[PDB]
Amino acid sequence: YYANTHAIYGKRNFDDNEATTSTDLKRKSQKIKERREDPGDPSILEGDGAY
Amino acid sequence: MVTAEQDPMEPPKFRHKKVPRGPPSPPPPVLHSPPRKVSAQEQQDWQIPPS
Amino acid sequence: EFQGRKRKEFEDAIRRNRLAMGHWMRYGQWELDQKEFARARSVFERALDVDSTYIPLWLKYIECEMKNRNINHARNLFDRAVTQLPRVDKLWYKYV
Amino acid sequence: SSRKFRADKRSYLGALKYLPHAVLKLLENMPMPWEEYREVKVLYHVTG
Amino acid sequence: CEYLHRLPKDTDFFNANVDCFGREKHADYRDDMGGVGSFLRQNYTLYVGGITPTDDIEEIVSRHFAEWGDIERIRVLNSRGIAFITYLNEANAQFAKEAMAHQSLCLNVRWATTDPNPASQARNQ
Amino acid sequence: DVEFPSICERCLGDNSYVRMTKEPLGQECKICSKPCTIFRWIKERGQKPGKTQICVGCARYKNCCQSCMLDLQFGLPIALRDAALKLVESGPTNDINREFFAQNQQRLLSNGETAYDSQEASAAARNLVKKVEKRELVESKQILKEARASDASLNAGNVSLSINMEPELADYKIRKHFEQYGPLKSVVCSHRAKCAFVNFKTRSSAEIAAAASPLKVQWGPEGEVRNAKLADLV
Amino acid sequence: TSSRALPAHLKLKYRQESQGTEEEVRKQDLREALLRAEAAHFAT
Amino acid sequence: NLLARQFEGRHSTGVAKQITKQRVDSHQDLELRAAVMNDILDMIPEGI
Amino acid sequence: HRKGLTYLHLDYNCNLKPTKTLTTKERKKSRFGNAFHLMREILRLTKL
RNA sequence: UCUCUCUUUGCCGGCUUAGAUCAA
RNA sequence: GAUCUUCGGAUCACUUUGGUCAAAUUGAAACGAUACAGAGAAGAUUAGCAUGGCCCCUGCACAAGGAUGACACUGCGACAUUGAGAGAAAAC
Ligand SMILES: [K+]
Ligand SMILES: [Mg+2]
Ligand SMILES: [Mg+2]
Ligand SMILES: [Zn+2]
Ligand SMILES: [Zn+2]
Ligand SMILES: [Zn+2]
Repeated sequence: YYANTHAIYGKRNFDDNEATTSTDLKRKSQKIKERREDPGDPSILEGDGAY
Repeated sequence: MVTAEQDPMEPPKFRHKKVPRGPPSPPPPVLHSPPRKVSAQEQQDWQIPPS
Repeated sequence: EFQGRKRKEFEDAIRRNRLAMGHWMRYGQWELDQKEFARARSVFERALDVDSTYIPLWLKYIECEMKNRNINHARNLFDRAVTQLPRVDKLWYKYV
Repeated sequence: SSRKFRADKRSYLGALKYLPHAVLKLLENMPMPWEEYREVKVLYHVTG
Repeated sequence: CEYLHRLPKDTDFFNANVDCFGREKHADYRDDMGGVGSFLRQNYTLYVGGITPTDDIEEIVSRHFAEWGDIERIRVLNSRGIAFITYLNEANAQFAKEAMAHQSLCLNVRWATTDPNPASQARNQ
Repeated sequence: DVEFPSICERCLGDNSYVRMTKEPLGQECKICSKPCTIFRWIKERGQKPGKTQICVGCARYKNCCQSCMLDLQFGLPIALRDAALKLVESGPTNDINREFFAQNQQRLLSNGETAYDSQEASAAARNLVKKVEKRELVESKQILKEARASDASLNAGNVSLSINMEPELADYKIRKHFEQYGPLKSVVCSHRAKCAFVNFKTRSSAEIAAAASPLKVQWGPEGEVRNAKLADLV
Repeated sequence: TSSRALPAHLKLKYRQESQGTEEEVRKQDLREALLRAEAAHFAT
Repeated sequence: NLLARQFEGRHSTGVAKQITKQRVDSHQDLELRAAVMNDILDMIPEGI
Repeated sequence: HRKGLTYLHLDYNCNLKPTKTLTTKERKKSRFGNAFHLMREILRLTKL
């Protein structure tokens, strides 16, 4: 069912240019993680690195 | 299919209303012995006076 | 709305005393005077459901079918009547 | 007294059936005279 | 916002059950003809009532209604402040109903009743 | 075994694998007013879940989809279907009579005989389109000047009108006709009066539209219909 | 639902060995026993 | 029971009512009248 | 509420006092049963 | 065989301490 | 990302959204008041228990109350006509 839903989304958006593997999984996670901002450090609460 | 579980606290969801009883099955044939003759004398012998 | 008035009074009268056949006969007659079909048959079949052994109601229904030229309806009704009450000769005599 | 929760009123009122059980469980665990406060493991409806 | 802020166009059909304006349609069609139509009957005209200033009621209501959608028929009573604009589509009709309520032309906008005209019923059917 | 609800695939989503929930006796049918179970599913990601609106006794007597209220053979609203096709007599609109009819009708329909066959429906559809296409294809003198001069004075066998250039059919047809003759402000019309008066942003556009002259006109309710009867003797 | 509709007497009682089960009555000869008892009562 | 009667209605139709020492006479009268009607309907021959 | 008895005041100590003089209709409609009153009094003890 | 009239013509709320009492 | 592994990778975890329905005139009930009459049993005052059901209300209730809770309590043609006369008509 997840495969079918992914196919439906790929057909709708035409954005189907991906592969699948084991280290490929980590590599796909890497770019998305890079786009994410850092998680702050706990015990810093009001801004300036707030967790 | 997954049966959504119900809130244990729900009261009865809706009112129950009465409906008139539906029509019955068609009546069967009567199949009597032939009617007898009573005559006016016996018709009068069961005439009851008013109270 | 006058038809509504008469229909409501007839319906409540037959609801109060369901065994009074005179009310059903009067209902069939009054309703038959203007809206000649459909609900007339409905009222009469309801009366038959209440008591199907009442010969006057059978004869009344047949006669009201002869009034309005419905010959095939009336002959089906005779068939039902004679197959329900084979030992009363009024229905047989009217049929023949 | 708010329309934001008007979907929960039926269940909230239906819990009246189980209210006396809550009363019994509350009175059964009353703090004894020698203790200032008592923390109780509680079970609550998500409706409140 | 999570809903369209534009105007319904010709081909904006929705399911029969759902009101074209996002709400849901019941079956009893109410008694005061207030909120939302009934899926059991298909009508595109709505009662609008209110001010009866002068004889130019026809033109003022035409100006105040045509900008909500496409119009098929307008009938305005001269004696009393009653108009019965008939829209082409359900979408524009119900959008206008929800857009012309308590507005200035307050307007008593409701749903239309079954026509008693033996001639109007024939052409509607 | 109270297995599945009759739902059309247009509103069952374009995914061949769906997940849906059922809660028995969770709702009353919006026709039967009888207890009925709801089925809730997601048509597609990014959409509020759909749900059935009527019992299974309905959508059987009506051959319809429990969710979107469209008939399963023609895909058009059930109200419009029963109004136009008029296949089989419908039920009443009042509560007690409609519920009694629905219950007894469900009983007799469960007795085995189908209340809906599609042969008659296709035949009725073809007949309907056929009927639509076929639908496509001294006393007069005194009722002539009785008030034609009078209203003109107040605020203004055969007879021939005059053309001046002094400076069934719905109104949107008029609207999409005058767009090439200028922008529109409002078009006030009446079928009984047969008179349509139009307004533009400038009088020049109206006058050039009038100059197009060589069915057309150039410049209670009965009071406005006196000149409308002239169409028979125009 | 009601006070008198609550569960009660959930165990149905069956005739035991000496209480006159169907087997014992079937084995028994009721005609002669009836005759002796009628004679005994007549004797009084 | 209170919440059920609140959200459901009386359900008054189809319920029986026991004889409670005040209806004893008025019910004994009904039973006797019904019995006499039965006997009347029986002892009268056909078509009388 | 839900019964229309919005003129009855249930103060925070669980006393049911009308906010106005009631007519015979209102006095007959606003009459509660033993279950509601018993629950109200148990609630009053709990609040004490 | 019509019309009018008459005649023959078999015909189609309960209970209890009567509920209890009673002078212009 | 953590773990190993040998820099091929393997493990570890894997698809939310309780929906009388979108920020309260126009889809959760049932009416105030004023104006009209204005309290069962054949005089008059008045105890009640019932019968009927698309009438309910209070009640936990298969108690009991709400004016004996209220409304209702009637009425007709499977009559065969001949019994006769009279003027007419068509007929003994
Ligand atoms: K009394
Ligand atoms: Mg009583
Ligand atoms: Mg009574
Ligand atoms: Zn928006
Ligand atoms: Zn569908
Ligand atoms: Zn249904």
